[PDB]
Amino acid sequence: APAAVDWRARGAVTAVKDQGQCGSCWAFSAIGNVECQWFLAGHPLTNLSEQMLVSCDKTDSGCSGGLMNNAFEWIVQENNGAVYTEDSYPYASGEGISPPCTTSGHTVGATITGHVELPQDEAQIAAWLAVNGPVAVAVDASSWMTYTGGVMTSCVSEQLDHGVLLVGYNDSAAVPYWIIKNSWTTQWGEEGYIRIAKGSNQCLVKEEASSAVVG
Ligand SMILES: *[C@H](CC(=O)N1C(=O)C=C(OC)[C@@H]1Cc1ccc(-c2ccccc2)cc1)[C@H](CCc1ccccc1)NC(=O)[C@H](CC(C)C)NC(=O)[C@H](CC(C)C)NC(=O)[C@H](C(C)C)N(C)C
Repeated sequence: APAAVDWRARGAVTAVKDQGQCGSCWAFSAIGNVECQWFLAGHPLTNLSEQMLVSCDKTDSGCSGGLMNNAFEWIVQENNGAVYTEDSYPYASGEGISPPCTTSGHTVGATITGHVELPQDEAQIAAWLAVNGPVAVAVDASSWMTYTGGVMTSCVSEQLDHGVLLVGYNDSAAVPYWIIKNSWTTQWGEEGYIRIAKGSNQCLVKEEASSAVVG
């Protein structure tokens, strides 16, 4: 696989978002993956709805958390493969209450037929992403309140608890790194992003990586 990949540079990544006072990381990770996999299947880049998943997906638990894998399945199985647009189902859980599910008066912005779950291997994950696009991953983020920039290298880690999006990597660098999109606004980290060290399972980045498939 190439030396460096960065799907923002190829127009595949929408702007950084804000989950607010809601534990919906898993929804933003899932959606940001779709947003990008959609685009890379010949469609134009559209902002899609997290609020759809927080409110309507009952396999997960809205602002008290969930996993990306369940979010992909609910889209497919329960919601007929559809993902509404952010515009026709805007995000409304920033104050901390997820308001109730509404099943109509929206607009479908994208569609999926399923998802793959990548093996627990950084290099295979890297290889895949080089070709197929961004990858939703689980990580330990117990200690990211502190993160101001640079390439996180220490990240000792006891469990998975945050969802985010791999959008790239760079193996030339003295410290090789992943490029990860987060949903805590452009204030946090490097304009909303974080680099973590690639090749030592930093923050448990390999452990629960997956992605949607647009048919
Ligand atoms: C999103 C993650 C999140 O937003 N944050 C972090 O993980 C770290 C952050 O800031 C530094 C942000 C905000 C944050 C900060 C601090 C806490 C905290 C602090 C002290 C004690 C408790 C909590 C929480 C969040 C969400 C957060 C879910 C959440 C919301 C409120 C309270 C606790 C947890 N994370 C998830 O949705 C994850 C994402 C997966 C991809 C790993 N999912 C989970 O955490 C599981 C969701 C299930 C399906 C409910 N959790 C579990 O499985 C656990 C384990 C121990 C079995 N269950 C609930 C017991």
